[PDB]
Amino acid sequence: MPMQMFMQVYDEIQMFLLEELELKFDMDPNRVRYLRKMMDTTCLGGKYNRGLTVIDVAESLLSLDDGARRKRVLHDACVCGWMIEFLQAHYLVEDDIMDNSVTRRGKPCWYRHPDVTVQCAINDGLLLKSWTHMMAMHFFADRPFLQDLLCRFNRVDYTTAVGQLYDVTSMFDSNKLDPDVSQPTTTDFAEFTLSNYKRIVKYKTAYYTYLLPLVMGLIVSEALPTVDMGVTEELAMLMGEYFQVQDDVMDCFTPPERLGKVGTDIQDAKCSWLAVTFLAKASSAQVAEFKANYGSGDSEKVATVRRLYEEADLQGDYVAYEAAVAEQVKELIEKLRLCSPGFAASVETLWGKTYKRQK
Amino acid sequence: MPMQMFMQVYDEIQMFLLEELELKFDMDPNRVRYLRKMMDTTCLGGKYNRGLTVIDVAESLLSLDGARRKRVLHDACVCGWMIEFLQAHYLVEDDIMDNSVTRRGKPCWYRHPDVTVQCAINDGLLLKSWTHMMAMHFFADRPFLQDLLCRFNRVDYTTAVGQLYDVTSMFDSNKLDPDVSQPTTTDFAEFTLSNYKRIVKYKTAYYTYLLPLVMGLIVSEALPTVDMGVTEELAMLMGEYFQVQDDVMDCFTPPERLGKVGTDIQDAKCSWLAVTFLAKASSAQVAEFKANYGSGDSEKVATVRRLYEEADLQGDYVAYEAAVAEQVKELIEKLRLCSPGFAASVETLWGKTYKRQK
Ligand SMILES: CCCCOc1ccc[n+](CC(P(=O)(O)O)P(=O)(O)O)c1
Ligand SMILES: CCCCOc1ccc[n+](CC(P(=O)(O)O)P(=O)(O)O)c1
Ligand SMILES: [Mg+2]
Ligand SMILES: [Mg+2]
Ligand SMILES: [Mg+2]
Ligand SMILES: [Mg+2]
Ligand SMILES: [Mg+2]
Ligand SMILES: [Mg+2]
Repeated sequence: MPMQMFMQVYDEIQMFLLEELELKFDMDPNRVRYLRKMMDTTCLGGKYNRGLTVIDVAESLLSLDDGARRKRVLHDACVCGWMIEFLQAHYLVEDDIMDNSVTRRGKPCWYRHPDVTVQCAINDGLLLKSWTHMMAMHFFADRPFLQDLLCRFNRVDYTTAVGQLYDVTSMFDSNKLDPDVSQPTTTDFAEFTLSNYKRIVKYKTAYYTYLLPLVMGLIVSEALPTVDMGVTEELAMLMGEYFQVQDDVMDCFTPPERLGKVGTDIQDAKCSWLAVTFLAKASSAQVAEFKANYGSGDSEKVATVRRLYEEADLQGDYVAYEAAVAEQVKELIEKLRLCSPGFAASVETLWGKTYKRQK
Repeated sequence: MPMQMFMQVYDEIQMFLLEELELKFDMDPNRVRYLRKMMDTTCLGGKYNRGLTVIDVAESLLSLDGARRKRVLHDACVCGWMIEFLQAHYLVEDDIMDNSVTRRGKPCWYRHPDVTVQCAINDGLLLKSWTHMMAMHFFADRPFLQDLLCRFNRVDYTTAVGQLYDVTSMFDSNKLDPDVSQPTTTDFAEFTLSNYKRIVKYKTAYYTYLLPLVMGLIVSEALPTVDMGVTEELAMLMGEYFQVQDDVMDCFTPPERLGKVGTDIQDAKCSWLAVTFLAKASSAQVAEFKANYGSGDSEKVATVRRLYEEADLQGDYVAYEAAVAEQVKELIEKLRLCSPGFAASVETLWGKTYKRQK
């Protein structure tokens, strides 16, 4: 049922976008055809956690009628859902390029498709982002909440690109960060700290993945101030950090077939949860062998890093991590429940889709 | 004068953005420094015609206290920087898409020794996001914010649509299929003036000509006073001519004057020169073009250039330029009737465009 509606609104949105292109942007059938495939490939095939969370929060805050309100709020919630899913699609298109990934959701990355050049793919990503603004303006033209909705969406979007900068520069000595001078990947790994890890993940993931679906659900249902926002943000940040930790762990240990995408973290010398957690507790010997093997495409070097992780009991650390998180989450959810029972339930439901995801 | 204050608002915007990053986004001094340099390198060193136009339109319209003049002109500077940052964003990504080497006498952003191509794509995105951040900050309390951001975003989308038209213009559109690789076009049957005019209207005309005019009008609280049909006609015309000029210069202007290395021939681009040549060429000439276009090879590039010079493209260009100046004049007069001050600012814009040696 939630999926049923969400996919009707996908049709509505696509229809509005591609037709507008044909009618007002002189677009030929072939390019409308290209863009329809692009849109389907890039936006569809995920679990839609972000999109569906907007619907669920809206519905939960509805009680605060001929049903006309319900029709309206839930349809606005579906559109906001797609705004975040299209924002996500944009990020993944560009991120697969930045990360030199090969596949995504069991398909080749968009930029890796035979008839998609890297240059078009960059622009297709840009198109994805612009469609978020185009759909909002079409559907929310007459809504009092439009300006606030767009202000917040835009803030989070900026936040996410700021986090991406943290991610993409995390393997380079920041003191030597300088446009005019080339610099290799870090050799001492001095900045692969848990502190620098939490900052990357808070900004690149937590805001758009957890805070924004919640905020949008609250905006469309006109209930944003009914909620302790300090507690709501604590929750989003924590759940968002945990989600990315899971993403990192899965990159290394989850078989590609379940994962859908091949893991690039070790080869990209990424500042992952695994690397920072290993380096903090490792012996000098272990640090040496890590440094000898990280950040190379070589297959046995990557298999050494995996053994080192297993030998250092990182799966054990993860279990302990997960348990600390779940306890914090539970405590914050009850704090929410006191004056926002409906919302706390939608947050519980979001947690259900996150906690111990086999994904 | 307009230049001095425009640069004063730049420092104000820069200080707001970088300070916000340190205070609210947990940014370290090292990355702030990288971002300051990025912002300077990508946003400064051009002519600022887009930005300066907003100020000039704003000033031309403040009749049709003195704190209002200070506020309207400050608002016009911020809008100017919005379009300049939007442009910076475009040029960062465009240089990557186009495989360009220099821009404004320096390496393109993504060619800087300490800029990875991956970071460059993202820096481009930061550039776009800064347009929104600056508007939200300076115009928070301004009744025109929603309308401003709506038109801004629409022009932004229009431009990315034109970029698609540009980047897919050398591929047979009948065989556009994500699942199947295709080489560049070999018959060039889609290199038409028609197809050319569409690329150019969308990729350049809207953000380069219409957006600065619109923004100047918005901050002047004077948008409904002008004929928008006529204003758009001018913008599209002025915008097409500007791009034609950009195309010609790519091929015939010494890099030193331009600041950049021409990639149009190499990238098999649907340039004004290409479509204009192909439309008038003999079959023998078309053949020579076909064997020489879209290749990095030095001598093939210089074959294409000679083919252009021999086909009197420079006469075609003079004639087109004349026809444009003719259509432009008439539209400005029509605009001058009900909107005298706006027409003047449009005429000043045309002055910065007509026969530019840029
Ligand atoms: C312009 C902002 C782009 C933000 O991109 C992101 C943010 C968060 C997550 N991802 C995709 C992740 P994925 O590639 O799916 O493993 P990762 O590259 O972070 O591991 C991409
Ligand atoms: C996402 C939209 C990107 C638009 O990029 C553009 C649009 C218009 C002009 N330019 C730069 C031009 P330039 O590279 O300066 O000669 P060109 O690449 O069109 O020849 C770049
Ligand atoms: Mg990735
Ligand atoms: Mg990434
Ligand atoms: Mg990952
Ligand atoms: Mg270019
Ligand atoms: Mg280009
Ligand atoms: Mg050019």
